[PDB]
Amino acid sequence: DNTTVFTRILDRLLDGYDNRLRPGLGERVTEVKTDIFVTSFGPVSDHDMEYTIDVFFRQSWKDERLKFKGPMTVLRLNNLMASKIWTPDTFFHNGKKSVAHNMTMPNKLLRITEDGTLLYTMRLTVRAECPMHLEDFPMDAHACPLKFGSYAYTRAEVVYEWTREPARSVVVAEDGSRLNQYDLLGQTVDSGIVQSSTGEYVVMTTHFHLKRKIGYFVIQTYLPCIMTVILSQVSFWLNRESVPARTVFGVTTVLTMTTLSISARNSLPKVAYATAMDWFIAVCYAFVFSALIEFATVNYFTKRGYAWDGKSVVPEKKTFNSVSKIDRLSRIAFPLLFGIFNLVYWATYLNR
Amino acid sequence: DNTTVFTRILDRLLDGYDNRLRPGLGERVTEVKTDIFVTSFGPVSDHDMEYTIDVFFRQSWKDERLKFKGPMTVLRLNNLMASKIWTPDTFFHNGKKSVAHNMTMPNKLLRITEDGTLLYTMRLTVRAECPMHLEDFPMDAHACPLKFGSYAYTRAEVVYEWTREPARSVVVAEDGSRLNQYDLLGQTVDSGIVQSSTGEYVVMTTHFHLKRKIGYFVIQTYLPCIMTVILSQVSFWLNRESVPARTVFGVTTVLTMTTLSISARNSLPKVAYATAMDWFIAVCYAFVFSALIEFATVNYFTKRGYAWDGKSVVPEKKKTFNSVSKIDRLSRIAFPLLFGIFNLVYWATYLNR
Amino acid sequence: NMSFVKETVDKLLKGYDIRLRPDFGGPPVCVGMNIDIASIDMVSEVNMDYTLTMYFQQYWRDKRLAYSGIPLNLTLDNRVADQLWVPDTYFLNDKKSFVHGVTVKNRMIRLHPDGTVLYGLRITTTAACMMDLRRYPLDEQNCTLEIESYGYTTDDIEFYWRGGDKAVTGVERIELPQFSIVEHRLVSRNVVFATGAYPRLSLSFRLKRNIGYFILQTYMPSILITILSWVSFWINYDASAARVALGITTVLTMTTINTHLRETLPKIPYVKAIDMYLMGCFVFVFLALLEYAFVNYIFFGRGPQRQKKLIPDLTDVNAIDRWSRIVFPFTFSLFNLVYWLYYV
Amino acid sequence: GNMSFVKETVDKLLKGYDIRLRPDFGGPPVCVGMNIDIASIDMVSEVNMDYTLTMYFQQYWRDKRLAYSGIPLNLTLDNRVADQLWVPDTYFLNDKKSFVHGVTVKNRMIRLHPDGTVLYGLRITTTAACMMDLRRYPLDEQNCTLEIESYGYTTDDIEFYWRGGDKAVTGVERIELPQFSIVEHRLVSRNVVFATGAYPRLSLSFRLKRNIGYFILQTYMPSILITILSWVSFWINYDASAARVALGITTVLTMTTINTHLRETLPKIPYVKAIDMYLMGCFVFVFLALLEYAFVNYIFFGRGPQRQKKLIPDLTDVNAIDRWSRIVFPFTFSLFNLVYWLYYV
Amino acid sequence: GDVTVILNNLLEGYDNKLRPDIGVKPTLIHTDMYVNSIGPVNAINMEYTIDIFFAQTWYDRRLKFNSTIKVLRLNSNMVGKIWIPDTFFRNSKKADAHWITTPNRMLRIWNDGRVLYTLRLTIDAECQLQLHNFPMDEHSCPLEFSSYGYPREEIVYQWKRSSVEVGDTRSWRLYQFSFVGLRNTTEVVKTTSGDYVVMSVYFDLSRRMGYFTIQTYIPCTLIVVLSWVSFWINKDAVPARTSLGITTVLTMTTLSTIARKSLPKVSYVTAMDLFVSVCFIFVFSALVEYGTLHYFVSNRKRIAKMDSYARIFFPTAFCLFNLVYWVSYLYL
Ligand SMILES: *[C@@H]1O[C@H](CO)[C@@H](O[C@@H]2O[C@H](CO)[C@@H](O[C@@H]3O[C@H](CO[C@H]4O[C@H](CO[C@H]5O[C@H](CO)[C@@H](O)[C@H](O)[C@@H]5O[C@H]5O[C@H](CO)[C@@H](O)[C@H](O)[C@@H]5O)[C@@H](O)[C@H](O[C@H]5O[C@H](CO)[C@@H](O)[C@H](O)[C@@H]5O)[C@@H]4O)[C@@H](O)[C@H](O[C@H]4O[C@H](CO)[C@@H](O)[C@H](O)[C@@H]4O[C@H]4O[C@H](CO)[C@@H](O)[C@H](O)[C@@H]4O[C@H]4O[C@H](CO)[C@@H](O)[C@H](O)[C@@H]4O)[C@@H]3O)[C@H](O)[C@H]2NC(C)=O)[C@H](O)[C@H]1NC(C)=O
Ligand SMILES: CCCCC/C=C/C/C=C/C/C=C/C/C=C/CCCC(=O)O[C@H](COC(=O)CCCCCCCCCCCCCCCCC)COP(=O)(O)O[C@@H]1[C@H](O)[C@H](O)[C@@H](OP(=O)(O)O)[C@H](OP(=O)(O)O)[C@H]1O
Ligand SMILES: CCCCC/C=C/C/C=C/C/C=C\C/C=C/CCCC(=O)O[C@H](COC(=O)CCCCCCCCCCCCCCCCC)COP(=O)(O)O[C@@H]1[C@H](O)[C@H](O)[C@@H](OP(=O)(O)O)[C@H](OP(=O)(O)O)[C@H]1O
Ligand SMILES: CCCCCCCC/C=C/CCCCCCCC(=O)O[C@H](COC(=O)CCCCCCCCCCCCCCC)COP(=O)(O)OC[C@@H](O)CO
Ligand SMILES: CCCCCCCCCC
Ligand SMILES: [Cl-]
Ligand SMILES: [Cl-]
Ligand SMILES: [Cl-]
Repeated sequence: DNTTVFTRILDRLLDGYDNRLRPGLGERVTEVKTDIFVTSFGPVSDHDMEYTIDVFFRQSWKDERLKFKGPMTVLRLNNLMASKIWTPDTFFHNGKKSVAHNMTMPNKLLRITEDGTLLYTMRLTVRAECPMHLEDFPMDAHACPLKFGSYAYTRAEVVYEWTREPARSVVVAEDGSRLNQYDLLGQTVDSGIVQSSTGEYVVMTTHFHLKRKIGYFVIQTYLPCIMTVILSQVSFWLNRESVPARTVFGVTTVLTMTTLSISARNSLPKVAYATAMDWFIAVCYAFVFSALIEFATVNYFTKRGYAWDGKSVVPEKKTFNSVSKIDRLSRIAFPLLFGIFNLVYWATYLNR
Repeated sequence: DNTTVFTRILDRLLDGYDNRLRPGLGERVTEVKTDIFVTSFGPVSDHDMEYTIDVFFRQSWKDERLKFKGPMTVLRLNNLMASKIWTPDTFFHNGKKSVAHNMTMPNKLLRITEDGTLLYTMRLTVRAECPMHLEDFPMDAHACPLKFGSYAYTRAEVVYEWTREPARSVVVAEDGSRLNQYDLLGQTVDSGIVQSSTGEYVVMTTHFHLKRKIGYFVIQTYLPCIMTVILSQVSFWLNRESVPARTVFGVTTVLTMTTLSISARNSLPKVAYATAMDWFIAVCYAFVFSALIEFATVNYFTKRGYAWDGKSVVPEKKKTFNSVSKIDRLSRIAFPLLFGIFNLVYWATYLNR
Repeated sequence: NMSFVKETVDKLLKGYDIRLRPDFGGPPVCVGMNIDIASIDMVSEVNMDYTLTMYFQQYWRDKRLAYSGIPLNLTLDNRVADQLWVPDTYFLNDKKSFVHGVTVKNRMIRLHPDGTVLYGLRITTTAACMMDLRRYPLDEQNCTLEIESYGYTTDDIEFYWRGGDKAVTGVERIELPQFSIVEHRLVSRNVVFATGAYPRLSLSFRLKRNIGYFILQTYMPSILITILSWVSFWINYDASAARVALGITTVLTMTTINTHLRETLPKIPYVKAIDMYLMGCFVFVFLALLEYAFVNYIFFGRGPQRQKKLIPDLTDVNAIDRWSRIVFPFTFSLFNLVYWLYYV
Repeated sequence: GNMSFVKETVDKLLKGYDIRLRPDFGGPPVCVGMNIDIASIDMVSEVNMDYTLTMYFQQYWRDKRLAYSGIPLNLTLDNRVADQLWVPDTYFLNDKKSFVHGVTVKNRMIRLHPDGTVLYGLRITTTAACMMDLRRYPLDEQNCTLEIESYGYTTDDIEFYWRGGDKAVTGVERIELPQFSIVEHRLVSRNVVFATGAYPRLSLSFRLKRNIGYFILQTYMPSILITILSWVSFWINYDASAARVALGITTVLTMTTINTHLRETLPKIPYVKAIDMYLMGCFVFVFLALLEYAFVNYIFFGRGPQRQKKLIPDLTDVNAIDRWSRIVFPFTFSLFNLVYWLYYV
Repeated sequence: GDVTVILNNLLEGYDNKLRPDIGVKPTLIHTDMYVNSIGPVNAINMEYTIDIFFAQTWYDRRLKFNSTIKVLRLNSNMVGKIWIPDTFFRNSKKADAHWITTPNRMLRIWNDGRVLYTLRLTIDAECQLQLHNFPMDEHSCPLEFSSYGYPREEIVYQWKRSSVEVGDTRSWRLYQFSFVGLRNTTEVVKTTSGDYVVMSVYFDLSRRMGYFTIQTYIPCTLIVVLSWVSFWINKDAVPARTSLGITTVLTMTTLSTIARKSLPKVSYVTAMDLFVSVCFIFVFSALVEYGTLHYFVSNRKRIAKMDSYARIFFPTAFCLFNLVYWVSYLYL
């Protein structure tokens, strides 16, 4: 048959081949050209401080032992042949539990050119650590890294390079975005050397720049807190003799702010420093507490336990209580100070 | 080399060896001596009615096919040798999902003595069923079993035995305890026979006796309920004309008891019967509700809508004033006394046993 | 005669090169595909994916596996699939998948006299599905499964749906608790990557969400507290404690409902339809409370001034209460009409 | 360094190699040196009582069967050759779940040297049990250890030692945890008897100190603020019963809810923690404030007509009792806070 | 040994790729099952766990041998050497065999070529639940299996006598359900591959109502009684009765939200939803009754005696509703 020629070629290539030895062992440095096609940038987990990414990871090198002459210029072979030859032992330095997909078959391809050039591509899902600083949360930006290199071979044996110019060697698919509360602004690419106990190794690095979206936390945390502050300040417009009503205002607003403060930190990890949202919630709590203390101060100076009746008349300075000066000043002071605080906060943090 | 003699001995032992056949096939019964070293008694899961245990499980038997003579009395071989010879097919009858540890290499050892005695040990994490009767929860005790035996070989082919006396053949490490809300009182060891449609099999059984610790539930459930009952009873000491205050007392106490009752049945599985804590919560709810009905009955007999002015003296029996309710004065004594009596009876009944 | 079949199979497997596809240097090999859907489960908005169980069957021709003298379609033990070439099919949007393996690997290989091969697998796959929740819970979603060859380009392999539109079956029998499958589609095309062009098949479903659960769970309680907030308009103006407590309880209940409703979803940055409805209800109850506050102010903080000196008129609490009684239900009904007309 | 010569040398080395036997079978024990590079510590869990650890674990030992002359360089071989050589049966005793990373290939390293020395490296993520004493939680310090041991080989067969002494373990100073700070790490070598023999044991222990800022933001400050809120009742008139009762009841319920919510996110341990004691003290304070209001209300209404017919602070005037409480409650709370924070810090 | 040579002779020239009687007649498999336990029923995911010992018997002429030994009893080692049926469970979401300490498999071969093959299995099987009558609902959950590759012309299954056995059900992990009984059936199903013999076992389960009685019904009834308590309070105490009404309404809303957490997000009304809705209607009616009483007595100026009528009407109506509901659901 016509396929017996290729069987003979493949048998000749693997005759005497030793996959335990890299190409050019003891003669030259094996050079591997790598690049990445991100099919989808997975979701970011703030609690675990990590992210997921799905990639076509492809490498290319030269093996003089695998050159041939035949009717075809390039052999596109079954992926099991990749187990019969030497391949680089690339690994992700900051990688957590990762997956090499093998449904239905191993998601790999190997192609051999007549001059001995090997191309080797494989589909991966990588979970990688992204250490985050959350001082400016929920208005923070991050540069999540992705580092890879050889596990066993030092720089004197294996060196990595980008296939094309480094900016163009990491390509993100247009529709490949699984981010919910982040925007992928872009990426930067670099390479370097890392020392360790075993030796010096080449490391290839990418940094993806992410910007958090603020809408969810605006709806979830900021708006309820602002409404609670306004609800607390509403009590200044009631008559001073309605003690139970204003007490109910104060206690309910304080409890609402306490519950919001407790529930606002559920998403994040248990960091030891205060975020921007913590400062906002603390200031709102101070405002509602101040409103309750203002009511207590007003009540301390109330003399008569009965409110004004709709028939009599109050002479100016059966007598009646006068409207509190503290309330009349608070109606102006509290909203104005809250507005000034909001201006300062949203000016300093959004334009940071 | 000096090690060539051992290679020759090992090749000679495996030459013609058939691992498909048990030792002594068609001649006698294969006797396996077993024992267990519990490195740590794992946590107990009430929701799944299971428990975890980490063990060195080790077995010993005799195989005349592996007799040898050489400079060494005992060969301590790699775990990969075990796959080349017959070993018992022991399995746990009540096991759910166990693990054989592989890091860094398969955690097994095989030792061969010159007379042909085989010692075979492995490290396992066994998850086993522990059916529980939660009637006396959180003051209940359990006897969690661990049963194992051969899967394929009947009593006429393989029989299990304990290496030492049965009490001393299951050894728990002193520092190896991972129990949060239980105390391991002890263990009982036994052996017996089980019958199936395929034949009779030998079963080796252990029973670990566990007793629950009540401190967490005392801090979590009992104390809030008692304080809620006391808070409800506090309402009797206010004047009868403070209708909104006493209504707030009753409503808040009732809702707190409802929330406590709802949140109590979260640690346990969704069993269809009532536990002791359910009875305690029910009685406390009854007390709180009775306090609210007491306030309603008191308010039914209040005539004047205003309280005492603070200056006028009431007649011994002008402006009249409501007298202090007799129902309040008698309830102040009645409610705490009956609650204390109930607490005495409940705690004595459920702790004396 | 079992010996003849054994010799035939041994002859077929002898000298078979698994590394080479059928017609390695020749034209591309055509692979037909069909699917039998067994179940769809766990359509998760939090994870943005869905689980799918199926019988996935592939059909092709291998001249090397042709035999004669046995008028039968030889069904063989599935382990022989390890010794034959099969397509390197894969799913791009799959995240986690496996082949069921009890009692044995649920795999089928069947040969025919003319070298035709039928290869079936039982696969459970968790496929990604990005959802647009702007119209949630009145939203329709499109969820797809991509099928592609990894190593073989269009010069080496070709995919087609076996049976045309009937290539996928069992969709009508699927039942989801929260969705109804209104339509499914089959597409065949090509996709170009830097390594070349590859064939692609695509199986898409359109899912429509059921609304009864949210009516029972979310909308009716919100309407109930909104109606309850209007009871304050019938209470006497001087009973400040009762009206204030009613308004505060309604406002806090609405806020708690909104928060606990939004907490069971992904942290999306945009507003949903149900968020709009809950915000409207919050505005209504807040306006009721502010209406009582305005009534109390206009009475107490302005009665002495009016006495010293001397839409409805802004000087009578009864007029304001009657106006609120008339206007609040009407405006709420109008808001409901507009909201339900827009989103349906 | 012709590749054919290297292939011949490797084939000669692996010809007649008995993987079943250790390097000095029947001879003295083989010494195995160990060292670790800690990449990260991920999830210190109080609920599960374990911690996750990613590391590069390297072992060093001499095997005379693998000595080779000729080629003057160290042969870094493909990791699959590890399946054809003898390696130690090292394992971790307190491990619950572990795996070797396997992308793109099995992250394993085999390096041979001319004198028969072998360097064997793995990248391991391991979850290890750590039983934590939470009596002083969240002001607690924990000790978490990794116990390395030989399974099948006794002290007559294998000996362990920390290669490089105290410099064996590296990268601890670079670790950053959100809730904990690593104060110290220690290395120990020991022997352990198991009734099948005495085995060598290495132990890598870390000491972790918890960070207090999260709990100050989350737990202590709300409780202090609620306790301060409860004192507002003393500034309201005795006759305003509804307001004072609502204030006290609200504070009591809030304290109870905070305590339950805090305790529902931790293991069901039987003993009392420091945070539990603090919250119980705050609960006692707010309960005493509510009881103070109940007492003054009773003293006025129930026992006023009797004294009218008849005709520490003085327990006859409610105003005196309120004035006394206004001073005593903050002072007692400050004293309690001082005692608590001096004891637990 | 004699057994060693017997096994070597049996395996000589043996092709495990070919079923016995290939091209001659269908292979008849006799199936047997012992249920160790039926695990929990997960209503959210609509599945249940089951642990079984599964045994299959069939004749293979290639394994005939003549000797004084009547039976060869073998462990898992030789399972991979001979032909084995490719039985699989049709409605299995997830299944697994047991592998500790060794594979839990057993093989036995007779002189006449009869092979018995047994293994231990843990299966998660989907069970579609109709929760209209929840928590008074009963279900019939199936477990189906068949050959994956061999249609009815090649493999046929048969049940034997007293096929399905169950141990002591007291140790089972059924909390919310009680095991009523079981039954077996066999049928033929047509697929694109051909016609296959499907063998099914149905287990009948009935829900136990104690947990939901403790959790949902009693709190709702108690809150309804709490709402009734308002009728005896004086009509002048506006804040107290308003507080009672609003607190009852909010508590009923919270209980309604909590009650459905156990169920899946079904789009139809269950019995529990009906009960909770009626309780909500009752408390809302009580609050509206007080509202209209307050408006008529004071704000405007038989109507004044509305509390006396309500005290009789509300409890009697609630008792009638409870009687009708329980009689309709439990019996009819
Ligand atoms: C995608 O990629 C995936 C990974 O990259 C891939 O998954 C892997 O696929 C392979 C092949 O399909 C699977 O291998 C099969 O596994 C069977 C056992 O399976 C279960 O057990 C494994 C772990 O198995 C080890 O542990 C058990 C005990 O726990 C031992 O019994 C095993 O021998 C084996 O041994 C070691 O490990 C122990 C602890 O781990 C050590 O203590 C011990 O010392 C050993 O070192 C689990 O991982 C499995 O989990 C998964 O899979 C199921 C589905 O099946 C999932 O539901 C689940 O969630 C998990 O994901 C599972 O629990 C093996 O029995 C099997 O090998 C037999 O058959 C083949 C032929 O098919 C033979 O070639 C082979 O030699 C084996 O046969 C002999 O032994 C059997 C049993 O005794 C005999 O019946 C038989 O006749 C034969 O006897 C002959 O040879 C013997 C040789 O020693 C001789 O001694 C005898 O005397 C006799 O002559 C096969 O290896 C593998 O499990 C998958 N998973 C992994 C993680 O690798 C997946 O398929 C890919 N997908 C696709 C679509 O491509
Ligand atoms: C980050 C949040 C910031 C929020 C924004 C801040 C906002 C801050 C600003 C808000 C507005 C502030 C206004 C305060 C200024 C007061 C001057 C005007 C009133 C004034 O003079 O105050 C006095 C007492 O003085 C105080 O103790 C009053 C002084 C103490 C005031 C304490 C206020 C408590 C709240 C402050 C903030 C919080 C404090 C607590 C801090 C802790 C929590 C954070 C009370 O004045 P009055 O109007 O209440 O009472 C009159 C007055 O007593 C007359 O003398 C009396 O008549 P005569 O007896 O005949 O003389 C009237 O009786 P009749 O009814 O019979 O006619 C009374 O009705
Ligand atoms: C799980 C175990 C729980 C155990 C709970 C604790 C269990 C142990 C607790 C025991 C309860 C404590 C003490 C029992 C009470 C003693 C009965 C005293 C009856 C009695 O004398 O009370 C009467 C009538 O009351 C009834 O007919 C109706 C009286 C009904 C009886 C009291 C009901 C108390 C609430 C019971 C709720 C029970 C609810 C059960 C629900 C089911 C739970 C399973 C009202 O006495 P009063 O002092 O309130 O009113 C007087 C009275 O009406 C005078 O006749 C009237 O003077 P005149 O009109 O001149 O004759 C006064 O007017 P002035 O203000 O102008 O001076 C009134 O002020
Ligand atoms: C949020 C609420 C805050 C309220 C706080 C208010 C502050 C005042 C309370 C301080 C409590 C101090 C902590 C209590 C102790 C912590 C709980 C505890 O561990 O006690 C165990 C025994 O309990 C037991 O017998 C359980 C039985 C004792 C039950 C205690 C409640 C007594 C109720 C009496 C009725 C009075 C009615 C009066 C009404 C007028 C100790 O056993 P032992 O070491 O051997 O381990 C064996 C194994 O069972 C685990 O303990
Ligand atoms: C099949 C859809 C049933 C939806 C029921 C909705 C009931 C709403 C009651 C207010
Ligand atoms: Cl995201
Ligand atoms: Cl425990
Ligand atoms: Cl169940």
